[PDB]
Amino acid sequence: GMEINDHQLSVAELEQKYQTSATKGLSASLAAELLLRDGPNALRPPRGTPEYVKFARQLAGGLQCLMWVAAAICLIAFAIQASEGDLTTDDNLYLALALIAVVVVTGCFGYYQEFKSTNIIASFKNLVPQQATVIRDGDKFQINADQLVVGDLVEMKGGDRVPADIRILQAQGCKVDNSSLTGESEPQTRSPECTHESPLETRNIAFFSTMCLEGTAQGLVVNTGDRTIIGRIASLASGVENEKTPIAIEIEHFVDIIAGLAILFGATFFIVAMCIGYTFLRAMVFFMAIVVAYVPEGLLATVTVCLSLTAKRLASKNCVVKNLEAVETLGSTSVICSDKTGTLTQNRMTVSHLWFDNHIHSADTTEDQSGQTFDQSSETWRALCRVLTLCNRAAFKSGQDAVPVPKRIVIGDASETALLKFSELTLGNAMGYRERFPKVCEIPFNSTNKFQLSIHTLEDPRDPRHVLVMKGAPERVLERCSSILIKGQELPLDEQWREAFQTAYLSLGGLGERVLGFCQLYLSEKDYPPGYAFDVEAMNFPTSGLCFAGLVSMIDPPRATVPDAVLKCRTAGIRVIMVTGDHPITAKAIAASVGIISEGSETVEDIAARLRVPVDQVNRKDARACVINGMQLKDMDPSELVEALRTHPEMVFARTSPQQKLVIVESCQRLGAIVAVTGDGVNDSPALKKADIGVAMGIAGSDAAKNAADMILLDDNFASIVTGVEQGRLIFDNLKKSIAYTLTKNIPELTPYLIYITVSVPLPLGCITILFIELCTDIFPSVSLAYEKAESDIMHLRPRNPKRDRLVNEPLAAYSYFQIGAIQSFAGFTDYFTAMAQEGWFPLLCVGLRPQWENHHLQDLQDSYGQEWTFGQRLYQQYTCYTVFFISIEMCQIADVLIRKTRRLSAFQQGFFRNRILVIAIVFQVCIGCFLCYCPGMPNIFNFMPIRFQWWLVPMPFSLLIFVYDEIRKLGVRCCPGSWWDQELYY
Amino acid sequence: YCWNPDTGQMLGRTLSRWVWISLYYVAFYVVMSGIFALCIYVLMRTIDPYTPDYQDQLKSPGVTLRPDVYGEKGLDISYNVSDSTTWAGLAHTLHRFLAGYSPAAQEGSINCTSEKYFFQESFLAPNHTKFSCKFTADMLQNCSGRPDPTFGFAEGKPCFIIKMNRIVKFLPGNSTAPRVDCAFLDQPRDGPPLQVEYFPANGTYSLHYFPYYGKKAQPHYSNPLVAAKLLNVPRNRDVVIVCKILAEHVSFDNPHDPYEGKVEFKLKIQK
Ligand SMILES: CC(C)CCC[C@@H](C)[C@H]1CC[C@H]2[C@@H]3CC=C4C[C@@H](O)CC[C@]4(C)[C@H]3CC[C@]12C
Ligand SMILES: *[C@@H]1O[C@H](CO)[C@@H](O)[C@H](O)[C@H]1NC(C)=O
Ligand SMILES: *[C@@H]1O[C@H](CO)[C@@H](O)[C@H](O)[C@H]1NC(C)=O
Ligand SMILES: [K+]
Ligand SMILES: [K+]
Ligand SMILES: [K+]
Ligand SMILES: [Mg+2]
Repeated sequence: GMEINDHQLSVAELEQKYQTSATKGLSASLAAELLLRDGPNALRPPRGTPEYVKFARQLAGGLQCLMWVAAAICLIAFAIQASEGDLTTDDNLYLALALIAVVVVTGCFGYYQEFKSTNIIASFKNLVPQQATVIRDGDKFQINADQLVVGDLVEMKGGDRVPADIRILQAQGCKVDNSSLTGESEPQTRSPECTHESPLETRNIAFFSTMCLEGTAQGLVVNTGDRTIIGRIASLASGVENEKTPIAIEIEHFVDIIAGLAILFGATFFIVAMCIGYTFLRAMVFFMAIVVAYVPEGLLATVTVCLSLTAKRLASKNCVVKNLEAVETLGSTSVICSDKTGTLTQNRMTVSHLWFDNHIHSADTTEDQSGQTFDQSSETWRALCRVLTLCNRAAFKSGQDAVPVPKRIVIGDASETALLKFSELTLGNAMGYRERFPKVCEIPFNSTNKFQLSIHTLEDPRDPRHVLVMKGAPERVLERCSSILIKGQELPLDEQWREAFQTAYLSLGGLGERVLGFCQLYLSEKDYPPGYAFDVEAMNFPTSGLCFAGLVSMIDPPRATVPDAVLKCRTAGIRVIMVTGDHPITAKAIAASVGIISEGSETVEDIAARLRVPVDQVNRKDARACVINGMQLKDMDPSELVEALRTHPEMVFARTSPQQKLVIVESCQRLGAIVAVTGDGVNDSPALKKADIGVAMGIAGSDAAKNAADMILLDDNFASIVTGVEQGRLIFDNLKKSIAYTLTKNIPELTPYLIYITVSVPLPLGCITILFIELCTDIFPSVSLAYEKAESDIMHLRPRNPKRDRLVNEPLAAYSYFQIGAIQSFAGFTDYFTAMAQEGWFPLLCVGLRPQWENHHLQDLQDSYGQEWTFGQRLYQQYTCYTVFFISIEMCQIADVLIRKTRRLSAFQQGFFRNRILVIAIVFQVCIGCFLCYCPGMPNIFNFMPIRFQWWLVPMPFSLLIFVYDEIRKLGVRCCPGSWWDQELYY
Repeated sequence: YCWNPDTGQMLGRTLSRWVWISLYYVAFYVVMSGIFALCIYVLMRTIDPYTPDYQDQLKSPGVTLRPDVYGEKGLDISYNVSDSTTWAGLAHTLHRFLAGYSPAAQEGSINCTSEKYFFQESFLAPNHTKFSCKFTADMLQNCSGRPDPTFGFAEGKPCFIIKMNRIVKFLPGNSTAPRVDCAFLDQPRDGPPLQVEYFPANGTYSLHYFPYYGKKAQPHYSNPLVAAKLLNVPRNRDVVIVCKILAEHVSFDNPHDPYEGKVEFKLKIQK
């Protein structure tokens, strides 16, 4: 079922399977029957839901389904009192359009968090060829790709990309680029032979969008459109369950807590309201006023704004997000699955070791040449360097003198590419040293030869000799060598040297690297004059008994900042997994090189050999590490996969289908994981989508990855991931300090209306001045905590448990609401009663006064000095309790923001003004509060009165209180982490 | 979604923790309640009994008229001079209003014949308070229920009662006793000015009624009244009559406060 099995079948079983011919192609008719059976050969573009219906849910939710009903209580309270002629209650038209403005701006504060939103299947139609070259009715012509059908007989040639999933029948020196399948850009030969059980390995299958590099081929289309291998890759990319992000679930958690809490409070006092005697057309205008008081309107704002002041900080260190939800995901991530090629690596074949002086010297594999150089004073070495430099046909292009040797562009294959660059580093110039020794002859690397060979005259005028240089497949370089350089001498090749060489070329062969022999020989002037008639195809020169000069080996080396980055993340408790398509034995070596595997860790295939015991006998548990190939995984249950992921802590997967990357990534997510994925290639996209954060490499990234990723490291500096963890743990711990500041004030916003409903005292805090506390004065101070530095060394902490530790947990809410908010309500009501008592109305008088207070028809209400008070003289003072409770709150939202600086330290033992942005928010909190208070026009427009200076002082012991109540608590958990003071009153 | 059962085993923790936390939280809660009450007890220990600290919403007093039959957006007094059971709901609301103004409900006050600020600084009256000055029914003379216990209402020239809003220590001035003067707001181009006649003479309020020293210092003190005998208002027309108080320390130019020194009332005298 869709399993490409056509590589196994014969030529005869094929014209039966597609009713076709082997040299004629299909019949012109049948090429349409299949097209009108299977549709065209292209990629079905999956539209998401439209661009405006993702504005439609952004206006719904737990805080958004309430602020629709309170603007529907405000336009059914500007509607039952405007048909009756009551122009005075445009306090509910001013209160309907400002709440729907809180619906849509907060709706714009959740939609403008999608920067790109680019279609992923945008970049799957750009790796594809426009036209093919087919045969039908035995005539060769040129056709559109989207006209190829299952059974079409196509011709490939190098330079064009492959136009279908095509089983090859004949092919002449044909090679492809299967990075898009393996992530590996090393040519893969193809042939009519069925060289594997899997069609992903065998050579008689060529895949849609694979760039055919060199040669020709003819074969039959076997899969089409989305049925091709690269098409299956696209179906998993777009077609991923868009699970909410970590913070999204946490956002929706406390929304559901507050959405439940706002519906208890207001709707047990609607039962109270009708049952202590208000009518229904009053009792419905208490829920509305309670919910505006309890719900923090501009909370959702302060959240997303905070996320931006991280994202910018991320961008400035060249890490750009694509939606704000990602900016935190790293700090909550437990597991990182990474591609190897051009993710941790440089995807650039480069030199690593060179066997000479019967000992393996370690070369310097870094993109900036930082690390450990090797032994270059050996006279036996400076010959080995003379052979590889000369015997090299690659070349730098003109005009790259300001380019780093690694990042230069070289003509030829990656082998000579590596050596040439290495030659440009140890030597000053690799090209000039090849011209002082001009070349007279050559044989390039052939395959009947299975080596390379060239012969040159010398730079020395006094030396007239001829020097032969050669390189080839290490074993074959030995059996045409009879002498050897050890430390400066030359020695015969006994059976003790033909054993110490077959040691090293198999030693580094366990590090999984390309190995190359090297050898030389100086042709004497007595049988080869300094102008001698060298004739190549005649083959008069000896081509044996040459002086071996030393192996060299090369590998796909890691990036400069990767092995330190990896160590930092496991030091943050994070488990790291290699997930690659590369061959197993390069992978394992790379994993220990970057530090996915730690010094001393063993496979079951490392143990069994040190004990000399077969592998089935090994106890699995013993192994610190394990390695699993593409076949093995497919042979596994997932039941066996978890037992494995459990059993061995350091894991390496390799030769993996892009299909299988995802499996692993979600097979972790099922165990409750927050999963990051870093990647660069077309193989990587589906596990970049499904990952709770996907990261792609900015430069070396293939587009399909980049358009699937949520984060983009522009500079590929992988150690950026560590900075994003730091700022995702920081933002996580810096969001719950801001929320508590925003949430504690919701209690002194609420308690007035409750009292005002029951005790029938005047309204202490009006819905207008509440909306200014929430939507202005305490916006800046709420956000300024996004600039707190950690209290514990955050990178030594394990990553949080994503079930247990939450953003708004039950203890934080209760402490801000019930305790801090109580003191904030007990300053606010201490100020409400001094302003009432110093201006005419004593305490008991307030009880039951509201009905006489809120009366247009009574312009004479005699107070507690008998003084008669007009309705405007009374409502002017109702504004002087709007504006005196309001400032009792603002005085407690300074001591708040200073005890929302620290969760474990004292503000004493770190400091008070260490955050400089915080102390700039406080002076704005204060000075928008005086602007509203004192500015002319404020009493009538915004309902704000120029209060007396003693009414700022009344809530000041209450603020000095709030600070030191939290102070004693912060020390209290320090000196005793165990006892009841820690386990119940911490947040 | 399946089935969503409750969380009865959600005693979030154990019944010893909940007695532990609860008696903590209320130990917090009541401590504050006694600190908050300690404050309002210190608050009601700084206050002064006869004089308010600040009158921040009492610069110019309000002014209020009787009979008070309201409609939407203002005072409206639209009756029937002939028909007698639609001015008996305005004639009785002026009477029962004055049922605390008679010489017997004025048994507490003393006659002031000073006609200047009634300045008192120590307490001589029955039960240690300051003295007041009478205001009686008959002083509105023809608009007091005698000789007119329908208050000019049958004769198309009724008698409203303009009532000031007394204020503690409030000095309106002492060069003159401040008067009433009720006239149209829109002077009609074909009609005449609202010719009107006040009780007692000039429509003033005597200077011996002030200063007010609280409802504790002059307990039985009564506001002085006036009664404008409105003559002109033509029959079957809707006019607007503004009843101001002109004075030294009084204004009537507050566009947010329509009952501050002036009281605007629609009036219709049908036939
Ligand atoms: C002061 C008087 C009048 C009210 C007392 C009501 C009691 C039953 C209320 C008031 C405060 C409430 C507590 C406030 C905070 C928390 C912490 C939270 O993690 C669980 C619920 C819990 C523990 C609440 C339980 C019920 C509670 C104790
Ligand atoms: C106080 O004096 C008044 C005199 O007006 C008297 O009527 C009243 O009964 C007295 N009350 C007390 C408690 O002495
Ligand atoms: C008015 O009052 C002042 C009090 O400051 C007083 O000195 C003055 O004599 C009075 N003048 C008149 C005309 O009553
Ligand atoms: K609010
Ligand atoms: K690539
Ligand atoms: K994702
Ligand atoms: Mg790659």
